[PDB]
Amino acid sequence: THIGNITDEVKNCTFNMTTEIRDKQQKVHALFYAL
Amino acid sequence: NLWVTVYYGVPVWRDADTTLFCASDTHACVPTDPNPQEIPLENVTENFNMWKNNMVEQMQEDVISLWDQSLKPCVKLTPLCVTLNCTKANLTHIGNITDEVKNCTFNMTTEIRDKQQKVHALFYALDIVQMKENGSEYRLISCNTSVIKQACPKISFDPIPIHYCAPAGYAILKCNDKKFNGTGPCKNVSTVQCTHGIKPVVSTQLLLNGSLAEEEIIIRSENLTNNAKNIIVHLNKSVSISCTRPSNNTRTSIRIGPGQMFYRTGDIIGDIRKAYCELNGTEWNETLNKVTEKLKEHFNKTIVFQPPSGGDLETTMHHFNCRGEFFYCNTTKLFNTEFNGTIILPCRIKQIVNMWQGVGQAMYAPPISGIINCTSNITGIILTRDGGNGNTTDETFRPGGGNIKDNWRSELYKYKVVQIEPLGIAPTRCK
Amino acid sequence: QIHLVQSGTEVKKPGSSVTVSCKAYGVNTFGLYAVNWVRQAPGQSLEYIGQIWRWKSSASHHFRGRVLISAVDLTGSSPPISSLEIKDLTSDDTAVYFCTTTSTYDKWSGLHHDGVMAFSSWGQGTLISV
Amino acid sequence: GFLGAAGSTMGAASITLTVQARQLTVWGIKQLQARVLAVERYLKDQKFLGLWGCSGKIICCTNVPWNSTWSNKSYEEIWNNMTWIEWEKEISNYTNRIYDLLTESQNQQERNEKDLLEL
Amino acid sequence: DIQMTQSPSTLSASIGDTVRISCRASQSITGNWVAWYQQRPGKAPRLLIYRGAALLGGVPSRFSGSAAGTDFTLTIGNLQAEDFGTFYCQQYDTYPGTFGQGTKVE
Ligand SMILES: *[C@@H]1O[C@H](CO)[C@@H](O[C@@H]2O[C@H](CO)[C@@H](O[C@@H]3O[C@H](CO[C@H]4O[C@H](CO[C@H]5O[C@H](CO)[C@@H](O)[C@H](O)[C@@H]5O[C@H]5O[C@H](CO)[C@@H](O)[C@H](O)[C@@H]5O)[C@@H](O)[C@H](O[C@H]5O[C@H](CO)[C@@H](O)[C@H](O)[C@@H]5O[C@H]5O[C@H](CO)[C@@H](O)[C@H](O)[C@@H]5O)[C@@H]4O)[C@@H](O)[C@H](O[C@H]4O[C@H](CO)[C@@H](O)[C@H](O)[C@@H]4O[C@H]4O[C@H](CO)[C@@H](O)[C@H](O)[C@@H]4O[C@H]4O[C@H](CO)[C@@H](O)[C@H](O)[C@@H]4O)[C@@H]3O)[C@H](O)[C@H]2NC(C)=O)[C@H](O)[C@H]1NC(C)=O
Ligand SMILES: *[C@@H]1O[C@H](CO)[C@@H](O[C@@H]2O[C@H](CO)[C@@H](O[C@@H]3O[C@H](CO[C@H]4O[C@H](CO)[C@@H](O)[C@H](O)[C@@H]4O)[C@@H](O)[C@H](O[C@H]4O[C@H](CO)[C@@H](O)[C@H](O)[C@@H]4O)[C@@H]3O)[C@H](O)[C@H]2NC(C)=O)[C@H](O)[C@H]1NC(C)=O
Ligand SMILES: *[C@@H]1O[C@H](CO)[C@@H](O[C@@H]2O[C@H](CO)[C@@H](O[C@@H]3O[C@H](CO)[C@@H](O)[C@H](O)[C@@H]3O)[C@H](O)[C@H]2NC(C)=O)[C@H](O)[C@H]1NC(C)=O
Ligand SMILES: *[C@@H]1O[C@H](CO)[C@@H](O[C@@H]2O[C@H](CO)[C@@H](O)[C@H](O)[C@H]2NC(C)=O)[C@H](O)[C@H]1NC(C)=O
Ligand SMILES: *[C@@H]1O[C@H](CO)[C@@H](O[C@@H]2O[C@H](CO)[C@@H](O)[C@H](O)[C@H]2NC(C)=O)[C@H](O)[C@H]1NC(C)=O
Ligand SMILES: *[C@@H]1O[C@H](CO)[C@@H](O[C@@H]2O[C@H](CO)[C@@H](O)[C@H](O)[C@H]2NC(C)=O)[C@H](O)[C@H]1NC(C)=O
Ligand SMILES: *[C@@H]1O[C@H](CO)[C@@H](O[C@@H]2O[C@H](CO)[C@@H](O)[C@H](O)[C@H]2NC(C)=O)[C@H](O)[C@H]1NC(C)=O
Ligand SMILES: *[C@@H]1O[C@H](CO)[C@@H](O[C@@H]2O[C@H](CO)[C@@H](O)[C@H](O)[C@H]2NC(C)=O)[C@H](O)[C@H]1NC(C)=O
Ligand SMILES: *[C@@H]1O[C@H](CO)[C@@H](O[C@@H]2O[C@H](CO)[C@@H](O)[C@H](O)[C@H]2NC(C)=O)[C@H](O)[C@H]1NC(C)=O
Ligand SMILES: *[C@@H]1O[C@H](CO)[C@@H](O[C@@H]2O[C@H](CO)[C@@H](O)[C@H](O)[C@H]2NC(C)=O)[C@H](O)[C@H]1NC(C)=O
Ligand SMILES: *[C@@H]1O[C@H](CO)[C@@H](O[C@@H]2O[C@H](CO)[C@@H](O)[C@H](O)[C@H]2NC(C)=O)[C@H](O)[C@H]1NC(C)=O
Ligand SMILES: *[C@@H]1O[C@H](CO)[C@@H](O)[C@H](O)[C@H]1NC(C)=O
Ligand SMILES: *[C@@H]1O[C@H](CO)[C@@H](O)[C@H](O)[C@H]1NC(C)=O
Ligand SMILES: *[C@@H]1O[C@H](CO)[C@@H](O)[C@H](O)[C@H]1NC(C)=O
Ligand SMILES: *[C@@H]1O[C@H](CO)[C@@H](O)[C@H](O)[C@H]1NC(C)=O
Ligand SMILES: *[C@@H]1O[C@H](CO)[C@@H](O)[C@H](O)[C@H]1NC(C)=O
Ligand SMILES: *[C@@H]1O[C@H](CO)[C@@H](O)[C@H](O)[C@H]1NC(C)=O
Ligand SMILES: *[C@@H]1O[C@H](CO)[C@@H](O)[C@H](O)[C@H]1NC(C)=O
Ligand SMILES: *[C@@H]1O[C@H](CO)[C@@H](O)[C@H](O)[C@H]1NC(C)=O
Ligand SMILES: *[C@@H]1O[C@H](CO)[C@@H](O)[C@H](O)[C@H]1NC(C)=O
Ligand SMILES: *[C@@H]1O[C@H](CO)[C@@H](O)[C@H](O)[C@H]1NC(C)=O
Ligand SMILES: *[C@@H]1O[C@H](CO)[C@@H](O)[C@H](O)[C@H]1NC(C)=O
Repeated sequence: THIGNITDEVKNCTFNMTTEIRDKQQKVHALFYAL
Repeated sequence: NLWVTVYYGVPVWRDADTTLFCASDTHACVPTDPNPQEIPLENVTENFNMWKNNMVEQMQEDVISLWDQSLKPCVKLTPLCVTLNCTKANLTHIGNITDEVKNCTFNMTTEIRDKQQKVHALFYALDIVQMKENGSEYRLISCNTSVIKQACPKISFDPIPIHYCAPAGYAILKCNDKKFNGTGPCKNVSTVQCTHGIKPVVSTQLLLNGSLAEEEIIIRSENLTNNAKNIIVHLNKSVSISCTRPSNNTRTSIRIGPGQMFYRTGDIIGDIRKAYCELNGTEWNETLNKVTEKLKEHFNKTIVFQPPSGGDLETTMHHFNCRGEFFYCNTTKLFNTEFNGTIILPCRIKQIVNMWQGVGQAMYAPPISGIINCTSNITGIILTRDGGNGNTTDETFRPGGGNIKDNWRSELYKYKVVQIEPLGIAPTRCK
Repeated sequence: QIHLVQSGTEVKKPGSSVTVSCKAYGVNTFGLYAVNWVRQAPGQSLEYIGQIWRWKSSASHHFRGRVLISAVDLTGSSPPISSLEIKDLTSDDTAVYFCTTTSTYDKWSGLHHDGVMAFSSWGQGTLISV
Repeated sequence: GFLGAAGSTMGAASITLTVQARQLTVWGIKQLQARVLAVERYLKDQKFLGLWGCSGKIICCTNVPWNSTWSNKSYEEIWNNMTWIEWEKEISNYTNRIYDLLTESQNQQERNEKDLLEL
Repeated sequence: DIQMTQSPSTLSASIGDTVRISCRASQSITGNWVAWYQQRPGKAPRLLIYRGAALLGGVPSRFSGSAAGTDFTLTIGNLQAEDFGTFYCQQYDTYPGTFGQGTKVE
């Protein structure tokens, strides 16, 4: 909100990922295509 | 009444860049010991330019390739990027290195993935960083840049002489002019198949274990009027310098995987005193006087020496290697303008080193057990002029490093590679 | 690049001597470059005066004993420079004097033939009126 | 020795060309490349020599007359004053022409010999 | 010793034309030791051709040259405004070097 739009093809995904230190994980997000 | 005659074997050469064989006694060079045969050339004047010589580039590539190939088949230290709980060391069982070592306790993986071992190590303060201010958490310096491979236990860090022998159809010309400064004509030329023993010694501010000038101190620079170009000062009388670590480290091993062993410092049992370099003050005074007199021939101003600036541990400290430990030595006392005896220069040891500025990632040097002591010869210096570009009465020179090629231009400056064209056409009265 | 700069216009009287300088920005050394001094009378063609080559000084037959040519290399505060001196001036020496520099590093260059040379780089030239 | 008498005149240099002519386990990729290139250069030189009927010779005489436009200097000046490098630089613009004429002369010689043997 | 002469002392042409300039030497130069220079009024001459038919770096491809014994030729195709001025011809076979009397392109 901030021929056709891509709101039905892009999904907002939150997950955990490894940092450069193995003991801590970071919660991040990315926009992925549904395919 | 003249006819064309064809000659094979004519002595004509042209400048050329080729791949030279490596000889010493994917990438390797292990032929037999060379037996140089020097053939002087009479009435031959040849132009030389040490700053446009491909031999330096080839040597750089060869050294990079050898160092990278040596480190390929041994331990990767990727489990070491963990949160280290580091506190003050207990070396009392005031010292001198108690402010440079930290006792770090941390967790590691083991043979089996589902259990972990709580172990400890003694890390030099330059190899670790603090995550949160005033806290007790520390991280390895390289964990945000690259993965580190431990030096293979069997790697010898002692340099071996390397000769560069040209293939068939090529020759190496050597300039025997004793007052040669790198660029210009040479009236005493010899031809060889390959060079003398060139040792790949890595150093920053002082050139070590190299050849000496035959007659006088030589000053080389690509462009003297440019302040960004370093000055190589080649001496004719070497200065002996000794460097020692008295701490008597203890090497202990942790099995961090299926056949992967990590060697670290366990305790400092004996002497507690900083590693240091001993030098003779009178000899250094004489050498500095000679260098000043020689440099006054080019710059007409008063010449003074000042310590390096910038604050970084590299490009300010004199970096070298002794038996496998990497020494960073403070030379502020050495270049400052007392000198009436023995000069003691403080030094510090680093374990996580990056010799080639990120080309070979990073390497962890395992500790060496015992009192360590090396002796070397200073044969040249690298200097940099402060480009004030003002109305001053003094020129200030500072010790300065730079590209490692400068350590190899100081010994390959008198060599040129040429390609032989053996076909000739002449008019002779032969039909 | 290579830029050669010379001294300005000079007006003298017969019987005196003159000196013209030539600073060579971009020339690493005169051991690999050759300096040639050339004359051009107003409305006429060019005339060779002299040469500094491999730190050897030479002058043509018409100028022997009257012209002295010197040169010094890169020093640290100034580029390499060359100097042309005329001992005895006369009314026929009024002309534009040019400083030229030619590379000699490659023996197969084609810009030089055993000392006698072409002129790749030229200076703006000075004017001497007697 | 090898490349000795490079500063000597061509008269003295042509006496001992054979001294220079004679000199003309994971190894590593660069060593293989260097060896192959050396073999190729030797074979190219041998191909040029054999195209003119001088396959196994050091001094070989031909039937191509010397054109004065290639070089108009005296015999004594050539063989008693200059060196080999200076001479090769002087006539560098006519080498391809001379090579082509040598090849054509050898071809004509072979064809004429075949025709004569037919007779 | 070698004295060189240029025939077309005065020459005129228009933009887009092609011009030829000829040098004759008193002796044959078998080594093609001839150079061609260009000079505009109030400026130092610029070297354009060396070794008879070789171009310097940055010289436009329009200029060309040919050498044959005593006859040397400079050819300028698609003549532009910046190409006018005095063209000079030099030899460097026999010491000392000697220049021609120059040809003016108007
Ligand atoms: C690296 O390394 C290298 C090597 O190692 C190096 O190199 C180096 O360099 C340097 C430089 O830097 C150099 O030096 C230089 O040199 C030069 C050259 O010289 C030469 O020549 C000359 C001339 O000659 C001529 O003349 C004469 C007369 O007499 C005669 O004789 C001759 O023969 C000739 O003649 C010819 O020619 C002419 C023309 O020219 C004609 O005319 C005729 O005819 C004929 O043809 C000469 O002289 C010289 O000589 C000398 O040397 C010798 C040697 O051996 C001797 O023997 C002799 O004796 C002499 O000596 C003298 O001098 C010296 C000097 O030093 C002294 O020491 C002594 O003692 C004596 O005195 C030669 O041969 C030159 O030129 C130069 O000079 C300059 O400088 C100096 C310095 O010190 C001075 O002193 C002088 O004076 C001069 O100065 C001038 O100039 C400048 C520049 O421009 C200026 O700036 C100044 O200012 C001045 O000016 C002035 O003066 C003038 C006059 O002169 C006048 O004019 C003006 O005005 C002003 O006043 C120098 O010397 C060297 O050599 C080299 N080396 C070698 C080995 O070579 C490098 O550098 C390095 N690198 C780096 C980077 O570092
Ligand atoms: C400039 O050049 C100098 C001179 O070459 C270098 O200094 C030498 O460096 C080498 C290598 O670091 C030193 O050699 C080492 O010496 C150690 C101590 O020697 C003791 O033990 C031997 C055992 O026989 C005794 O003979 C000796 O008297 C001492 O009591 C040895 O422990 C080392 O052994 C290692 O190498 C051998 C090689 O065969 C292996 O087999 C071993 O397993 C072990 O890994 C080694 O021999 C030498 O002592 C130094 N000399 C001096 C005078 O200091 C500088 O390093 C160099 N500067 C540079 C490179 O910057
Ligand atoms: C060695 O370093 C010196 C100093 O950095 C270089 O000198 C510089 O040379 C350039 C061109 O060669 C000069 O630029 C030109 O200056 C003239 C002066 O009239 C100007 O007219 C031009 O438009 C152009 O700007 C520059 O001034 C000069 N600087 C100094 C301080 O001398 C030299 O070129 C270097 N030589 C080599 C071989 O690297
Ligand atoms: C890092 O290590 C220190 C010391 O081993 C730990 O601090 C100790 O914590 C216990 C329990 O909280 C106390 O009883 C001790 O008195 C503490 N020692 C000191 C010297 O203060 C600390 O908890 C460890 N931190 C982490 C994150 O493991
Ligand atoms: C580094 O820290 C470890 C543990 O934090 C020290 O090991 C302890 O040393 C004390 C010394 O009196 C012993 O009482 C403990 O039993 C040891 N614990 C373990 C698990 O070994 C170690 O001595 C410290 N090293 C230094 C140099 O201070
Ligand atoms: C990896 O971390 C080091 C610090 O551990 C970073 O180095 C610091 O970089 C900042 C950037 O402004 C400087 O202000 C500090 O002075 C640097 N400290 C040291 C000890 O060098 C380094 O930049 C990090 N690397 C990357 C790629 O982010
Ligand atoms: C090393 O080179 C220096 C030159 O920098 C030599 O010192 C000069 O020696 C000559 C010999 O006659 C003296 O005339 C000079 O006055 C000396 N200059 C200085 C600054 O001392 C020195 O002799 C050379 N050493 C060796 C062993 O050859
Ligand atoms: C290298 O050593 C020099 C002197 O041994 C240090 O410079 C001195 O630092 C003290 C601070 O404790 C100042 O009071 C002095 O004025 C400094 N002297 C000079 C000549 O600058 C320098 O800090 C040391 N460098 C490192 C990286 O340890
Ligand atoms: C270190 O070198 C300096 C510079 O040469 C010496 O200072 C000289 O000392 C002598 C006395 O023997 C004076 O005559 C000179 O005038 C001094 N030089 C200057 C520039 O003033 C100093 O004596 C040397 N120190 C040692 C221990 O050898
Ligand atoms: C490194 O070792 C060498 C040789 O063992 C030391 O040099 C000599 O050491 C002996 C002691 O065994 C002394 O008696 C000699 O006087 C020393 N020679 C010199 C010229 O000093 C050297 O001192 C050691 N390195 C350090 C920094 O002490
Ligand atoms: C004679 O041969 C030389 C080369 O041996 C020719 O010079 C070359 O000319 C081309 C054309 O511009 C340049 O690209 C090359 O760089 C030149 N070579 C050298 C070494 O300078 C020259 O043109 C020939 N002369 C004639 C009349 O054909
Ligand atoms: C995206 O398209 C849909 C169509 O189903 C529409 O309902 C929605 O308002 C559109 N969103 C926009 C234009 O931001
Ligand atoms: C991410 O890590 C946090 C702990 O930092 C944990 O609570 C959370 O469940 C994790 N999320 C996923 C998707 O694994
Ligand atoms: C250091 O260890 C000794 C015994 O090994 C012990 O007596 C002493 O209290 C310890 N000191 C510190 C500061 O840990
Ligand atoms: C270290 O490992 C032990 C057991 O493996 C665990 O109890 C402890 O919480 C770990 N500490 C850290 C800081 O990961
Ligand atoms: C040339 O250099 C060699 C180097 O061994 C020397 O023996 C010889 O005397 C030198 N000759 C001259 C003329 O300088
Ligand atoms: C150095 O430490 C080792 C390890 O305990 C010891 O055997 C040796 O005696 C020590 N050397 C000294 C204290 O000089
Ligand atoms: C530590 O060792 C150095 C050796 O260079 C010495 O100069 C310094 O005085 C020593 N410090 C103490 C406190 O003993
Ligand atoms: C320094 O060198 C001088 C001169 O060779 C010598 O007399 C002195 O004993 C040396 N001192 C040291 C500590 O090596
Ligand atoms: C240092 O120099 C001395 C004297 O020149 C020599 O005997 C010694 O072998 C040199 N050291 C090295 C490592 O080259
Ligand atoms: C060099 O020239 C001299 C002339 O004096 C001559 O005697 C000598 O033989 C020449 N050198 C060679 C290798 O022929
Ligand atoms: C030299 O070659 C030219 C090429 O045009 C030819 O005209 C001339 O006849 C030749 N001269 C001799 C002597 O072969």
